[PDB]
This record gives sequence, C-alpha cells and structure tokens, in this order.
Amino acid sequence: DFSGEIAELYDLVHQGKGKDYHREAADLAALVRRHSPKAASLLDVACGTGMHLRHLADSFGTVEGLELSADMLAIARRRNPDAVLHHGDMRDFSLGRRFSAVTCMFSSIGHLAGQAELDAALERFAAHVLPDGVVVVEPWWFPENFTPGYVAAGTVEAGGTTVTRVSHSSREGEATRIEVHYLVAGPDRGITHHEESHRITLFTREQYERAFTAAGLSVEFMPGGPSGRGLFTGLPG
Amino acid sequence: DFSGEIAELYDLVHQGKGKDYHREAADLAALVRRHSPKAASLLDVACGTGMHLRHLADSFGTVEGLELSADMLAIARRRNPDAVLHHGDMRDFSLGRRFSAVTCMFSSIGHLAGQAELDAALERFAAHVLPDGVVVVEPWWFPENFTPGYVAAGTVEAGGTTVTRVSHSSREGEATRIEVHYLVAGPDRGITHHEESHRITLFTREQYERAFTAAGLSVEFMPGGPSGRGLFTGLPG
Ligand SMILES: Cc1cn([C@H]2C[C@H](O)[C@@H](COP(=O)(O)OP(=O)(O)Oc3ccccc3)O2)c(=O)[nH]c1=O
Ligand SMILES: Cc1cn([C@H]2C[C@H](O)[C@@H](COP(=O)(O)OP(=O)(O)Oc3ccccc3)O2)c(=O)[nH]c1=O
Ligand SMILES: Nc1ncnc2c1ncn2[C@@H]1O[C@H](CSCC[C@H](N)C(=O)O)[C@@H](O)[C@H]1O
Ligand SMILES: Nc1ncnc2c1ncn2[C@@H]1O[C@H](CSCC[C@H](N)C(=O)O)[C@@H](O)[C@H]1O
Repeated sequence: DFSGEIAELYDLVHQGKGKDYHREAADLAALVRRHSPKAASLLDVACGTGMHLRHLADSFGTVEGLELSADMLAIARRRNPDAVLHHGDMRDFSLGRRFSAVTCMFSSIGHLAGQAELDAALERFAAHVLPDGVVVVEPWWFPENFTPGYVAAGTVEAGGTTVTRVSHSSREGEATRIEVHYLVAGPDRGITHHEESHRITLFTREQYERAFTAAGLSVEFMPGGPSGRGLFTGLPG
Repeated sequence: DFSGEIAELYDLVHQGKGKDYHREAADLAALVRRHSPKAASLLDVACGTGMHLRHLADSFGTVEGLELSADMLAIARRRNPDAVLHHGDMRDFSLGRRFSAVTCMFSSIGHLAGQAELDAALERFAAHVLPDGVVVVEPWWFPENFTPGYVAAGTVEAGGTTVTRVSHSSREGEATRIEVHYLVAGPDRGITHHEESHRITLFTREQYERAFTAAGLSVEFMPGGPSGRGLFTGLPG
C-alpha cells in the first residue's frame, strides 16, 4: 500500500530522482494524438498523486483518474481540483463512459498478482477506450531484464525537510521484493524512520501480450520508454 | 557508547565527511615540535579507531593510545599493530610514564559530564605530559556557538556497501543531544537501520580554562581548528 508518509513523500522522492512528469505527459499526449487525431479525453489508471494528469489536463479537455489508495488520491485531487478522480480498483471498475486513451504508468500494473488479474485489468482498459483510441501500459521489468541485488540511495531537501531514501530489490519467486527505507529529518522534527515493502510481479513480455490480445487489443512493445522498462500500446480491433 | 555497528561504520562515515586525519596529524606533530623540539612520544587519549595515531607514528618513535570503548580500541589495535594501545578511562588512568604530548581530539572531552570530570581528566593529562611538552584538547562547541536544530546528511559507498547517515542536534539543558540514524545497504545484506544518541556537554570556554589551570597548565585557545571548534593547548608550569 501507499498510505500515510509513503504517500506524503512520494512526489518529493521522485522529484529528487529526476522523474520528469511534464516531459512524460507531453510524450504521452503526442502518442495518443498520433493514433487518435481528434482525441479529447484520457483516463489515467493507478494515477497515484496525479502528476501526469496535471500536465495532461493542459492538452485534453477531459482527464479523469482511477486510484485505489485514498491517501494517494487525496493528493491527486488537490493537485487536480477541476478533474473527476475516482476511487477504485483497476481490476474491476466501471465508469460508464469511454476515453480516447486509457493509461497505466510507472509499472503500477506490476501490483497485479498473476495472469487472471492482468487479463481482468486489460479487459477493463479495453472496456473504457474508444475505437480509434489507445491503451498504454508501462510494464514492470521482464524477468530476463530484472537486476537482483540492486540498491538505490538518494537524498533530497525541501522546505527544511531532508529525506533520504534507500531501496533494495531481490527476486522472490515470480516477483521482485522491493524494500524501501526512509530517514526524514528536520530542525524541529528530529529524525524519523519509515519502511515499506512491495511485491511487484515479474510478468513476461508474452504474458502482457496475452492480456492485451484477450481484451481485443492489438499490442506493440517499444523498448526504453520513460523508465527503461519500455512501453506497451494497444489498439482496439 | 561506540560499540557494534557504530564502531564498524565510524571510519567510513568520517571518510565520506572528508575528515583528513593525515593532515590533522601532520599539523599536530608540527604543533608538538614547536613547543618540544626533541619530542619523541605522544599519548592520544580517547583515540577511537586510531586514525590520528597511525599517522603520528610516522613522526614519533613512541605513540600510545587510551580508549574506553573495547570495540573502537579493537579497530585501533588492528590499524596500529606495533603500538601499545591501552584500555581505560580518561577520567582516571595511570600509565606510569610521561609523553611529549597528550592529545584528546575531535571533542571527545565533551563526553565528560561536568566540571569535576573535566578537571579530573585535565589533571590526568598533566600527570602524563613532560615539562617541555604540550597537552592538546579539541573542545566541543561553546554554548554561544552551538547551532540547535542542525541536520547533517550524507551517503558513502565502499566495497559494495552503501551507508547513509543523518544526524540531528538539539539543546538539552547544559548539553547537546545528538541523534544519529544510519541505513546500511548492500546487494546481499538488504537494508538495516541503526540508531544512536549522545549527550555532549556544552562546557563554556571559561570551564575549559579552569580545568587546565587547576591541572597546573597554562592555557591558550586557537579558533578554527580541525573542526571549526578551535583547539586548546596547555603547557606545564
Ligand atoms: C536499471 C535496472 C533497474 N532495475 C530495477 C531494480 C529496482 O527494482 C528498480 C530501480 O529501483 P528504484 O530506482 O528504487 O525504483 P523506482 O524508480 O521504481 O522507485 C520505486 C520502486 C518501488 C516502489 C516505489 C518506488 O529497477 C532492473 O530490474 N533492471 C535494470 O536494468
Ligand atoms: C557548523 C556548526 C555545527 N555545529 C554542531 C551541530 C552538530 O552537532 C555538529 C555537526 O554535526 P555532524 O556533522 O553530524 O557532527 P560530527 O562531525 O561531530 O559527527 C558526529 C557527531 C556526533 C557523534 C559522532 C559523530 O556540530 C554547531 O554547534 N555550530 C556550528 O557552527
Ligand atoms: N488494483 C489497483 N487499482 C488501482 N490502483 C492501484 C492498484 N494497485 C496499485 N495501485 C496504485 O498504483 C500506484 C503505483 S505508483 C505509480 C503512480 C503513478 N502512475 C505515477 O506514475 O507516479 C499507486 O498509486 C497504487 O496505489
Ligand atoms: N571517559 C572516556 N575515556 C576514554 N575514551 C572515552 C571516554 N568517553 C568517551 N571516549 C571515547 O571518545 C571517543 C569519541 S569519538 C573521537 C575519536 C578520535 N579521537 C577521533 O578523532 O576520531 C570514542 O572513541 C569514545 O569511546
């Protein structure tokens, strides 16, 4: 989960890591318009703190979000006060309308547990996309590209708070176990320690392809992508 | 205390902070020889991991140490295998010989609790110095120069281990409370968290001067010094 301090620290952590949501959103908007020139709407699934949405709103007249963490969604709603952002689950939701694009960014799809959940999410994405539109999924690493033992450490400061974050990634069966620790310090705060752990599924490329195909989407993989993990696109029909 | 992982991390932490024990030792050796041209021996009290001693041994035919932490002293003895390094307490020890210089570096004197302990340590230092020699004490901050709320953060890597350290300093009556947290990570280790807390006494300049005088030493303060905290010297007579 992504609650409490995890959620409150998320944007600062990713700013310090140099994640450029503005450039990623401009790239996404152009990718959508490449397939759907008249595209006017976008649904960002697992939208987190709504960073992509805030920039995509400059480009699309209607942007909406779906997010299962209330604490992440609270930050997203503050950031996007004029947008409709829904609380719910990517495996089984129904908004009653379709969008030019359905996006699921930054490997959020890896929080699904196996093939049945992956297939269910892709079917929901196809159920919410228009016929000339596009479904965009940024996968987690494939098993052959996963680096067990990886350690990342960084420190960022803002507003008088210093945040140090360290992550460690290992292989646990068919998933990555990521452990993340934080030290959060400030002149009055003192030092507090926080920890979190995620299990992120190592779906193969073929497993993603199967989920897209079973949802009625034609699937393409582009290597590299916003995070080194590539990007899948899918078109209905 | 300075046991376990605190001791094992100490040198790497201070290397990453840029502490230059080689230059500090060359400066100390020249300071001693300025007062005692024929100086041939030095005792480093609260010698920690023996970094100063290792360099001072290149300059003085006899160097010895005194240290109360067995874990710090174990590292010092490995680093200085040909030197006699004593286990004991700066407030009350007796080596049965005197030295050209008695040094106490990097604010170790701030681990003493009040005037009686400070006076007792300075008397022991004077009891171990030769008549043309010098006692050198690097103080902690004086109250007027202490910065409450100070946060320091740094990360260093060596040998496959990543160490992040954060400290926070506050005023607690007549002492600084320093809280220190570490995250120590590696590909097999995973991530471990450690914490420590010290109370370091905020002696005034006059209190140091009184301790030197009561030990029979004439005292001089030089601002700046190896750590910004200045340096006291004292000469017998
Ligand atoms: C080059 C490289 C990295 N990784 C893995 C190793 C590690 O699992 C991840 C990089 O670690 P971190 O930078 O902390 O990850 P995020 O940016 O996603 O931050 C969060 C991670 C988890 C929860 C929340 C945020 O990619 C690989 O598997 N292969 C690679 O070639
Ligand atoms: C400029 C400045 C700093 N400090 C205080 C604030 C803080 O108490 C200290 C600087 O913090 P850190 O760099 O972690 O200290 P060390 O290098 O001694 O490492 C250890 C500290 C304690 C135990 C072990 C190691 O000096 C002041 O009081 N005045 C100042 O002008
Ligand atoms: N079943 C599910 N349904 C909806 N959101 C989910 C979910 N499982 C995980 N999430 C959300 O997936 C997100 C992963 S972090 C990625 C957030 C965002 N897309 C960004 O690029 O920053 C979290 O916000 C988490 O709460
Ligand atoms: N009463 C006492 N007697 C001897 N050593 C003491 C002591 N109280 C604290 N110490 C030692 O004081 C040291 C402080 S850290 C400074 C170590 C060393 N002089 C250096 O410059 O790196 C620790 O090694 C601690 O164990």
